[PDB]
Amino acid sequence: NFMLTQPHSVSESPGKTVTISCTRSSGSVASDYVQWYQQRPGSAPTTVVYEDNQRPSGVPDRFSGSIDSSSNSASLTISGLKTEDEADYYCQSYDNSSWVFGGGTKLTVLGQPKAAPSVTLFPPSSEELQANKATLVCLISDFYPGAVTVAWKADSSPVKAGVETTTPSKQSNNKYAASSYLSLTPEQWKSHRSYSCQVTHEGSTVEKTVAP
Amino acid sequence: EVQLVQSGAEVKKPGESLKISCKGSGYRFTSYWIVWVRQMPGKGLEWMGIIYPGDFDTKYSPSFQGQVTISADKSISTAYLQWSSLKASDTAMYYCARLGGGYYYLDYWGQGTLVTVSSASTKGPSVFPLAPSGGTAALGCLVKDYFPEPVTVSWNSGALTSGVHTFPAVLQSSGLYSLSSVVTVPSSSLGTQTYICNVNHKPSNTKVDKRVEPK
Repeated sequence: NFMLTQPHSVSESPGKTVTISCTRSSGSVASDYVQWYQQRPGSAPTTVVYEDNQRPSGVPDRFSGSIDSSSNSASLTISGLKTEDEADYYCQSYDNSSWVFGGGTKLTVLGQPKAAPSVTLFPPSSEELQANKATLVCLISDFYPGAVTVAWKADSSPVKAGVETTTPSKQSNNKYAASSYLSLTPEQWKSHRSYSCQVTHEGSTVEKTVAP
Repeated sequence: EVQLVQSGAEVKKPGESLKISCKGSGYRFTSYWIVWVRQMPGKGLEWMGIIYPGDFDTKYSPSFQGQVTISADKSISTAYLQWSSLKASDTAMYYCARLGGGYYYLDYWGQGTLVTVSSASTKGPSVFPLAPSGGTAALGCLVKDYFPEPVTVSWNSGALTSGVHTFPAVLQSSGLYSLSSVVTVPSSSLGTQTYICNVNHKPSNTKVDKRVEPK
């Protein structure tokens, strides 16, 4: 029933060395072999370490596993970091013929430019209004790191209802995008003088406004 | 070349049974353990179980025991994962992997099978034009209230690719998806170049071509 605990996120500059620890709650780590897996988003995992410290063919020698019996843990060590090493890393061991996975660690390779989001806000189309519906569309792109807060306003009053927002997702240029949708009746849209989309990122806010 | 090929993506409703597959080729299928792993959207890897096709020796993780059936058909080198009654929470990606090489490890992986389980029924999208700083204009279309994914969006029948940004969909509380695609164009090209978003939604046999023009 033992668990394997690893940090949620580690980060390091390229060229340097990062360590990911894996600690088991019960028993001694040396009792069962430990594997490490790498998984990039949208891809299947790959084995990078097995049998504590063995390296499967194809895997760069910059990857190495070790065991620290005193702290009852295993470690994945990546020297000479490269951007391709950005992924999720999972440790794995055995508990009487049953496999146990760690929670995973997201490795962030530092060095990427911090960028503020570009915001485009669209009012409801004339056609949508004919169908007795209304949707405001807030398109948020080219921001880094991937974390934003979206707030909607009717005139100057906050709007919580009818708001659906996506998770940030990585673009092709390694920056992040997201979008937010405010649902209104055509009557609400015609009622107010304006609606606003406020996007906050790293303490700074970009606000776009549209009017009927 | 050793290879594990899994069956295609599945969209199902709760209560339905489902049997997904993992086909081995290029090796002695009965001689290697097959592992099944679950990965729910945005979460970690969970071990579901393992099977040795040679004698049907099968072990399940405690959290999956009695929830799912792992089996194998020797004569066609296929391992299976099956549910008698899908739950929405069974929505995940499922991987199979071969334990192989003197100590073995997961050396080959299937490409994964995405299982989406939802009470939503198939529905084509309503497409709305998003009508248009500097010599640059932004225009697009809103692809509203469809199920299931995916929708494919192109511009001018694939003729316009530069400056195109299609945003990943949102999943609304209604179980329906919505996305937007926006294209950035020279403002000088407005009214001299036609802009039409081609939205194809295969599951509902619906294709829409929406002309986008200034308000």
